[PDB]
Amino acid sequence: KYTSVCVGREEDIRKSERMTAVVHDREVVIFYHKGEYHAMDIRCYHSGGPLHLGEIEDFNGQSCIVCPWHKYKITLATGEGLYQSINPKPKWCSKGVKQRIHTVKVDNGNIYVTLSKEPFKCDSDYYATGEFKVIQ
Ligand code: FES
Repeated sequence: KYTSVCVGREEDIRKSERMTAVVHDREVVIFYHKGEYHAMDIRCYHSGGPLHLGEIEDFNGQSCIVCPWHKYKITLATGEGLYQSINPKPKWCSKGVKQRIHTVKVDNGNIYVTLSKEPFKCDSDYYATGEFKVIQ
């Protein structure tokens, strides 16, 4: 189950700058930002919050989705949890890929999503499949 699902129209996403889709039983959010498309698992790796309801902002020169529940910052391009480490000048830090990023292509003004296999495991996978509870 790893080839293109057409998730909709280029025109339909440019307006709102985000849309959700179900791709081979995996629910994803697609963001269109600064002329680029980014797809990831819809439920936040931290506790399962609705990333499609978060705000997009730049931190350390990287575009991030901010989960609306506990304001975790996830890079659009790599699914990295980002934070500043402060010693009571703040420095930006990562814990690697937390949020599974899928592949997006446009062709003929259609948005196509392909589920990713890389990396082998993401913290968001727990909230992406089967039996779970979500915590706010
Ligand atoms: S569930 Fe997203 S930051 Fe806690």
